[PDB]
Amino acid sequence: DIQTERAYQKQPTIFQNKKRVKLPRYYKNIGLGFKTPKEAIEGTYIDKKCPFTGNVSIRGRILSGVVTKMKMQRTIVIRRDYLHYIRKYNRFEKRHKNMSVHLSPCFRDVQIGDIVTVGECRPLSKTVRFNVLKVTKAAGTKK
Amino acid sequence: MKLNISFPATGCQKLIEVDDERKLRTFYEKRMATEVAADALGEEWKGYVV
Amino acid sequence: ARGPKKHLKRVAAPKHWMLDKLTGVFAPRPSTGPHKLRECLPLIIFLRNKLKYALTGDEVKKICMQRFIKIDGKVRADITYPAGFMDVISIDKTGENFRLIYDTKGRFAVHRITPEEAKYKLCKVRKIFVGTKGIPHLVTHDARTIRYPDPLIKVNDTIQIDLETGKITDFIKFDTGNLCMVTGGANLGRIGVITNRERHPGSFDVVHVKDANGNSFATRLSNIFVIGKGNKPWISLPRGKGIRLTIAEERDKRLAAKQSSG
Amino acid sequence: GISRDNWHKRRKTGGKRKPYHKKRKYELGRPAANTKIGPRRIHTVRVRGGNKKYRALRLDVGNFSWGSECCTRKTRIIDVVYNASNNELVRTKTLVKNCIVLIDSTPYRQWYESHYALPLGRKKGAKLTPEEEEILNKKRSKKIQKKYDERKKNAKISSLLEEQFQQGKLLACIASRPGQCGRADGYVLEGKELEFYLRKIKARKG
Amino acid sequence: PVARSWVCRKTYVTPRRPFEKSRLDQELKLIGEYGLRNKREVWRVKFTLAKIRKAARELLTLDE
RNA sequence: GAAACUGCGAAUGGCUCAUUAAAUCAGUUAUGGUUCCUUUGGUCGCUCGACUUGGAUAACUGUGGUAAUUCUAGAGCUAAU
RNA sequence: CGCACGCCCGGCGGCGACGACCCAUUCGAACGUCUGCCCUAUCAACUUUCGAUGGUAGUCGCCGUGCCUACCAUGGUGACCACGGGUGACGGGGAAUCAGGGUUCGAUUCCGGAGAGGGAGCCUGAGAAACGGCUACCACAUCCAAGGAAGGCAGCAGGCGC
Repeated sequence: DIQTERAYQKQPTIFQNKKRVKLPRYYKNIGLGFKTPKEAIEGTYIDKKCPFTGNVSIRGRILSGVVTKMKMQRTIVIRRDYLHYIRKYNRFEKRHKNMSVHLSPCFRDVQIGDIVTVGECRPLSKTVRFNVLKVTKAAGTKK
Repeated sequence: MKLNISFPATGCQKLIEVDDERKLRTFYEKRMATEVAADALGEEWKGYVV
Repeated sequence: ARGPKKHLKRVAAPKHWMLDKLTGVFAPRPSTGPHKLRECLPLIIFLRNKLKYALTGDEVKKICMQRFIKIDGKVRADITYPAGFMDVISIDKTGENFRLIYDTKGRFAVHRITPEEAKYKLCKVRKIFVGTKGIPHLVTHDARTIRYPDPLIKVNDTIQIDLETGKITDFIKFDTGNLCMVTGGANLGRIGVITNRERHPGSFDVVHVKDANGNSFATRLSNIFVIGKGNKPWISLPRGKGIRLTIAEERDKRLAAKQSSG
Repeated sequence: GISRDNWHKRRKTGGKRKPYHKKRKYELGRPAANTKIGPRRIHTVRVRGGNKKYRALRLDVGNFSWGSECCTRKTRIIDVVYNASNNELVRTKTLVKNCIVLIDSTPYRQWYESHYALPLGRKKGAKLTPEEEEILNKKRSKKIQKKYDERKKNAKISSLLEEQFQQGKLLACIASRPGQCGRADGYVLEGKELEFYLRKIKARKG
Repeated sequence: PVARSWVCRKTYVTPRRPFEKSRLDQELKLIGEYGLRNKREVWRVKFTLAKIRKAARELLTLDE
């Protein structure tokens, strides 16, 4: 279920060999009024790079795109849309900038089209520098 | 092949020029900082090692 | 750049020094010290340009190498030593004492003080800290580390230190309704009473300040210095008392004094 | 020499960067330590800021910790069994961080016996004939014996551990970078970690 | 890197049409009546006035 | 007070624009992801176990090399933050 | 290491200089975040099993990171112009011209970058991939008792060539 990779997966802060006679979990509220979600506290997954149950601090920018692709491992591509303003012609032009962002297995079901809020962290991989912090289900999507 | 020959405890030294082959024929195929007897060099150099 | 830089060109020199263009290529790059390069007043600048005691950098050298000038009760034989905000410059042979606090405009005024006032200074605490034995530690705006302080003093307060012992006498808490001089930004040298503090988690908190004449202005929390409890400053202020009247008022006052002279 | 830079390799889009400056120093990189098991050998590398950095090229000893009761002792590394990254690092048995080693169980046994006054390993019909082991296991006053009988209550060792003790060699995981600090410090494997790794060693072995 | 100004400025503007009879006649009557040395000394005073009028206009457009 | 050993500086300054097209650079923020001579201020009987130790080297003295250079080999004497 | 020389029965200490593991501070540096650049479709698809985008554990580095190892996953970018090509392209503050819009310039004294004939590699140091430092090769080139020795003006002057 977990421990698929060759090395033993554990939250390295919690010690799980206390002599006696459930496993505990390390987490944190990551500030800026983000509710440390229920799956963070009551999951049994392991993640270095989860902002709740891992070693990444959120600091700097808080941006938001729409989920575009979910085809890579614990990572997603969001699409950020904005209007760049040309000066000569007093009009705008529709631009975009899609970034690879780290999705924790905490947020169990996100659908491509969902609205995401992302917090800047340290560089996680070659192109990943942001973390998914809250998901807002796209217009309706009840049934 | 001139010889810069120095006596330490005295603290005196002299350049002594050589043009006899046989005298130098011993010194060849030695390495630096090896004591070698100068008994052969000349009759004033008798029982001397340099 | 392959290492630290040592020359500062005259055009790159901070504007509040009011250095003229056609004198040279360079300005005195301030030697490293308690205050920042940008926000200090080098001892050569204060002594030669402001007071006009010396004429050249060699004359300032000839003064400062006779141990005459004393910055914060210690002799400073470095002509480009950074003398910054609240710093107390006592010259004994002349019998004169200056505290470097800002003019109402964004520059350092040359404000003379009494022998008894030139014995202490106000230091803005920057970070509180615990050492290597649960020994509490302060760090002030002028790079002073004070250990075993008063257990109530916190990160944005002001402390009065003595320039012999270097120990904390009395302190002013950072509260609403406390006098603050603004020591950075557009409102540089404005004195006023703290009206509000507006918390922004992750960003720089902005603080609303009220001038005597009902002039309201905001500044980032970093560029504020609590210089008094209530309306009572624990130091002496320059003439003007940090109001920064408008350009139309400064004109009116100038040609009022002019026409009065006649 | 060995460059450690991002500008040498393709952009996010698969487009090539043309390098706008030659190799800088702070973009440094040195050969791998490749720490073997043998008599202590440590070379020193002078690094940025004039600080030091110790290259353990051979190591015998190591500061290992039995975590369940805070019993850490300097023991003697004997060999390596399994490495998660690469299996040539087993063949040319290199000491890297988070590799599984076997250590000498003797200082843990000596503490266990002297703490609990109970035998560990020491197979049924053990001739304890030097009998200063019997000194460590017997001969006390009244109230001291009450303290020792109080304590032997919670000395129930995991059978997985008790086998390794009796065999005379324990499994440990290296928790320190030995190629950078010159130390093979770690912790003794226990519980779910030990069952995971004992399966992995047996499975790979075949 | 030297201790010099390099802040110079022209104080006159040459007129667009070089041979307008009415403009030649206008400027000579100023030169003769006031004893100017050449046309430039008239174009100089035109330029100073043109600047003052521009600053007046640019302030007069601003709401009271 | 020459010389020489030691310490520091020589990474700044000056010159040119060949490279380089999200590169450089500009505004804006991050180091809670680092290193830092110098300065200023803290620390420096916090540790439970000789009223000053050691053998070399330079300048110096002398003996030399090859045509040649800011090349330097050999000997005897003596210092340290 | 240097000045002042002291205070009782052979007793008895102030100013400074220099040095130092660690801490903060000052000077920075370094790698990141968001948005922003000229012409080109006679450049429409590009990147990858010798790193292309991700996961785990290491290695290395001052540190975060495919930076690089090993084993896994099939990804990343593109008509909102990717990938490729061209520039008599170092970027910016700025400059010329102007009714209001704009067009063209910005090698050039201030800030930032890169280079020292072309590439590459390093010693020392807090800081250098330094060139008025060293070590090679490529091009050029000086002095030779012919064995060898020594080079680097896009520093200030100045010479040839153009």
